Amino acid sequence: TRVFKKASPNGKLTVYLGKRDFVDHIDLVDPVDGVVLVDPEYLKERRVYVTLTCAFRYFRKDLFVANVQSFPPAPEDKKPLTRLQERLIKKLGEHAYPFTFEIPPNLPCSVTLQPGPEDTGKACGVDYEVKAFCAENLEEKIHKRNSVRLVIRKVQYAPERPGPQPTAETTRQFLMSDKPLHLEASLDKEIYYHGEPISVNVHVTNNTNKTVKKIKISVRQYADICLFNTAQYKCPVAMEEADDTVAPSSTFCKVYTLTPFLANNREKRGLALDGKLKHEDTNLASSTLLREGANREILGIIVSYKVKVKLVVSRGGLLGDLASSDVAVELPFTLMHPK
Amino acid sequence: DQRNEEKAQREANKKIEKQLQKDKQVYRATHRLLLLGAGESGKSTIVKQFETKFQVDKVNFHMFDVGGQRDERRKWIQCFNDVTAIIFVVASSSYNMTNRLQEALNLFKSIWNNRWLRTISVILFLNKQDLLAEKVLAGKSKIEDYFPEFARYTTPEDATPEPGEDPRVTRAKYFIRDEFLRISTASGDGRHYCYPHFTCAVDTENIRRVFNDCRDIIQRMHLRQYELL
Amino acid sequence: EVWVVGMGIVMSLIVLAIVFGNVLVITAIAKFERLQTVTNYFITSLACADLVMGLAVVPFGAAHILMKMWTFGNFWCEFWTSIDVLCVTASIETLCVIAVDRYFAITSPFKYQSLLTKNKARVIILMVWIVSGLTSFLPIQMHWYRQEAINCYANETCCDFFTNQAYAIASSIVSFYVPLVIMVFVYSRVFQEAKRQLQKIDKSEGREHKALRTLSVIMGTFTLCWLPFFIVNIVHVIQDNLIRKEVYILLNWIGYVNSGFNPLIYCRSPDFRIAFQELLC
Amino acid sequence: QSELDQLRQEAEQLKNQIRDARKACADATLSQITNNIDPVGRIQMRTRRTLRGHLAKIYAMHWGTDSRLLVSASQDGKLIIWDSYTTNKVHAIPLRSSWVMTCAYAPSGNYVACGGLDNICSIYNLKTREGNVRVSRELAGHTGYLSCCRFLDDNQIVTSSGDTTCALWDIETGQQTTTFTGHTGDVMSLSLAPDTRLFVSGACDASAKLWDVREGMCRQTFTGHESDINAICFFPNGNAFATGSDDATCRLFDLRADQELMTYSHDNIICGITSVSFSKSGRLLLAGYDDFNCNVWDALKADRAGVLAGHDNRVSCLGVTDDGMAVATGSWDSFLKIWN
Amino acid sequence: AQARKLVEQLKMEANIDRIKVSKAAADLMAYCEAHAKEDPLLTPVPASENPFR
Ligand SMILES: COC(=O)N[C@H](C(=O)N[C@@H](Cc1ccccc1)[C@@H](O)CN(Cc1ccc(-c2ccccn2)cc1)NC(=O)[C@@H](NC(=O)OC)C(C)(C)C)C(C)(C)C
Ligand SMILES: Cc1ccccc1CC(C)(C)NC[C@H](O)c1ccc(O)c2c1OCC(=O)N2
Repeated sequence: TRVFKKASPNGKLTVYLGKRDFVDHIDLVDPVDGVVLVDPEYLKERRVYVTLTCAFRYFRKDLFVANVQSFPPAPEDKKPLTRLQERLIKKLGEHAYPFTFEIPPNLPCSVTLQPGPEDTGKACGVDYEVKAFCAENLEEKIHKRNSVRLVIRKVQYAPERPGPQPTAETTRQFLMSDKPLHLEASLDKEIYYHGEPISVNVHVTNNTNKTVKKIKISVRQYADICLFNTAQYKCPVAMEEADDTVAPSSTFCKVYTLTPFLANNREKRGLALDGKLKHEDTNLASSTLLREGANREILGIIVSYKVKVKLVVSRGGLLGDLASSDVAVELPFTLMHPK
Repeated sequence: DQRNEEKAQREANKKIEKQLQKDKQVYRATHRLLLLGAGESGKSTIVKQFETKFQVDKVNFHMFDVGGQRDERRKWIQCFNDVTAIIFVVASSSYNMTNRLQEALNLFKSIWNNRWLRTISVILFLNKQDLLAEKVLAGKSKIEDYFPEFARYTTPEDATPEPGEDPRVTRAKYFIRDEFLRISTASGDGRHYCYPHFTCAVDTENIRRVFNDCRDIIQRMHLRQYELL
Repeated sequence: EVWVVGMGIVMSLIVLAIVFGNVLVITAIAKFERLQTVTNYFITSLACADLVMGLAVVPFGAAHILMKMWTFGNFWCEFWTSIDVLCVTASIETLCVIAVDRYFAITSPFKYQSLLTKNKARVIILMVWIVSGLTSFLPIQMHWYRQEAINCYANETCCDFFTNQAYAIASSIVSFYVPLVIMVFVYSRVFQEAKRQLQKIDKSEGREHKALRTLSVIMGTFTLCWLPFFIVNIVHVIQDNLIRKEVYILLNWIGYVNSGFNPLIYCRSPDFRIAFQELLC
Repeated sequence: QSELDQLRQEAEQLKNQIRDARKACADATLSQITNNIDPVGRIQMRTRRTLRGHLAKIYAMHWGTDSRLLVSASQDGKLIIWDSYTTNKVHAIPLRSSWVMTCAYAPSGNYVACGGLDNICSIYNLKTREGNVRVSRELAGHTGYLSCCRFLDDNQIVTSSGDTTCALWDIETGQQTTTFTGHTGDVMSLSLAPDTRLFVSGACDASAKLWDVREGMCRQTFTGHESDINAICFFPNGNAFATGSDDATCRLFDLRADQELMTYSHDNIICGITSVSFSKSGRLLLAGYDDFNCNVWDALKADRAGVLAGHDNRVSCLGVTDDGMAVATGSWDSFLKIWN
Repeated sequence: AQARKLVEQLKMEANIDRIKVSKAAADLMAYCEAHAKEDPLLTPVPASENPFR
């Protein structure tokens, strides 16, 4: 139960809503259902309209805004009284007039970019506001007192599909991969939960005619974020070193465990985070489902993850050594909360 | 008796094998083609100048118009991957309208990004260039504002010294071609490429152009196979 | 001393390497049906040519070097020399054939598929192999290749390659220099075509680099392996007292390594490599 | 808008009734009835015959009722009737249209049909007068490309199309006697029944629909998939059928219960399904895949009895002899593999 | 008018007399395991008389 009421100022126009964590599993989303309570003792505007906005920030380059008129019955729609609303009408009394926002797939998950120190006054990212107002006209400026917002979030959880085992292999490169020299790095699964370590196994052969130095396992965050046109970002999440022991004709088969955690990437600028209601200490950003794997078209924030395996050669002379002599592979994965 | 039956069956096997080796010999020398479009996009004179067998420079080609193209194009895409090219017609005078140019771009992206078509190179053909010139000469419609992406792609530095042109027309043509070029370079497979080309109602030259582009496709596939590229 | 034992291990390593590489590529070809291709026929012929030598030439030559007293006999000396010449000539000529096949696949793209079919490929391979046979086993086994060695050939211990000038020149130009010229022209043409294609790509979708890094492996490993040997042959045949037997043998052996390298040169493609990895277990 | 809203309300009510009927069959699942059955012996079928006679890729095939002669259609314009015993050819038929997506073998072994993008379901008369097999009576065709066609008998045939409508033909007159409409997207495949009186058809609408060939009433719609249904084959008892989907699922439905019995997956497979078939008892529910492999699923354990290999491309067809003696796999590599 | 045909289609399937899944599954499993001592796809090589090998 425990409906979340806001009690808009001047003692008027209280609004009630259910869960504030609306879920988008893969596609489709719970409608934003609830009841707004408006006492009809003034009727100065004779029109109360509640809106939902997907505004983007750091102002307010909005994404999708919808409006609902509710003081009149609005006979065009016949949305059934929800399971919460059936009792909410009885609880609130006579003046309980319902509202519902059925949102199609329009905007991505509410992911807030990490503010910088001395560079934070408000939230910066994607969020929903759900404003409510009582105005006779359509777009007059209400503000003042009888205007109420309620930050709600859309989040995605782990699907019931572990997925295949990510694999990759590189074989040759400039004046570095020459005699047989291949990497057979793989992964365990595709779905991981936050705070749980991820393990990677290596199968380098080093049949080459030149030695190779220590590897460097790292985790990348491919945060495809932009509003005006498009852009792309890539910032580190976690990394680990290794040992300088690989000799020619030696198949190293070490395994490494990396735990992506937020205790260290506190000062990283541009590191995406999960939705913050009010400047709270949240977790790392969860990877989103990229347009149900069928469209690959976006209009907001995309967060994706991929590990990297780098190998050093430590070239030793003038025989065409000083060039691009690094071999690397990338393995994607989806890091999500479970439910 | 049973040995006689087996001998007769073997003779039949040999006869069909020979009659099928002949078919293989004639089939390997013929390269398939996909003639595409967007309905009234302008695949009208190209299909004649749904089998369209024609041989140019002693090598035979045949394009297969899809027919109707109701919906769910990927249903019949799965068969047209043994072809060598996809002659995909584009309307280039439908900038104003629906936004048929935008729909053509979307369907081109769909054709490009199919997994079963992620090897087959598509050849473009921006038709109604004469109609495009007629539309842009008066410019009652905004040149490209209906496609508001035109805000910085003014001079791609690609010279177009063609006589009897107009600078606005050339800028619009460059934008329209780049509209598909961006989608082409978005996927760097390295096996399938793009061949944006200009056409007209009176072309009288694509019989050579499709041949040259098919030759380039074959050479590029062979070069990719041999690691020379 | 240590020189003999040091050579005894490296010769064994090189013979096992070449044999294993060639047999691995032959089994990779034989296993998967998808590995049967018109150019894969030439690759298989080259693998067989470079493989037969691995078991029937390299061990016997290593035995001769380790103990320079050919006890196998005066007839098996001749037979071993014959198969030596046959295997190396077949390897070089099959390199030339694969090169000219890749040249036809670029200069004549619309004609390649119906010009080089299975029957034509088999005829070409048989014709190359029979040419190699006609200059390796007819002369050596019928003694058209021959003063200082008159006593040696009569002496049933020494198997020293004393070829007369006529056979030396004929075998050199037949086996190496003519295929070298053909392959040079072929790869000049394909390099020009690759440059033109790169220029077209740069002109159209632009918003030496790659041809060199493959042309070098394909046209320079074979050169650095064989060309010094096949020029020292002319040097030691035209005028004596120029090169010595030991240096002659060293150049021969550094030429022997291309037949073990060439599975890696001509089979580092993902389509065959998938099958190769499938053979791991 | 009153009529549309009323129609939507009645549609919602009917959907509620349908889901109530489907969920009322909850006395068990196939997990209480999963025990007391011995796990199937590890099925590693070995390729007995490799039919290598085709030039282009292969789409469909159908074993004759004699369990000997199997037909196969290619995009090289060839429709070859093989002899599975002696791996030879019996008849190779040139096609008027190069592209074909279906073929069939008559129950009496007298006719063979085909069809593809040409909107034409050509019927061939094998028992000719004195010579090569002739095109008997090219059926008029629908408004969309034909996807699958199977024989009711020598005189009646039922065809599927991408025009969202399947139809039951009449070869004697060449004109449709009845047409089955009601789908949303393109119909991908159909499958007849042992009683040869009902047939279903899975379409792009991700909904397998049972059809009655008497008057054409879609008696029950067997929805439950998230991706388009690629192939369907009836259970040998004429009482169930498994539908493959692009979502890597092979859900089995029951006509009497009218809901899903299983969903087949392995949490590793990501490719979709291309073809489905059953053994004689239906215990070895077969399934091709887009990843060049075929997995043999038990009809009760949902755990694969074995995995197939060979074809280095999508295995676009799958069949089992009427006697169940062996299965045949075809793919896009122009090679037909017979798995005993 | 499409919904008018959809309601007619759903009406035909709205009068079904379906059976519970317990009886259906029991009948399916029992029947199709009873007539299962023929399948040579399972229980491979019934005898030397395997026609393909
Ligand atoms: C997949 O790699 C190979 O198969 N390459 C090996 C390889 O090239 N290994 C050596 C060089 C070599 C070549 C021929 C005989 C013996 C040794 C490499 O350790 C040195 N090489 C350095 C190198 C540079 C030039 C040359 C060269 C110069 C003149 C004529 C021929 N080759 C040879 C070796 N390194 C390179 O990284 C590049 N090699 C190369 O040829 O670079 C253009 C690659 C990569 C492009 C192959 C072998 C053919 C030998 C197996
Ligand atoms: C027997 C011995 C003694 C010392 C050192 C080496 C050897 C072994 C030999 C010389 C037989 N290898 C043959 C050599 O690979 C070779 C290859 C291709 C050719 O066309 C020729 C050729 O020999 C010269 C020639 O006239 N033509």
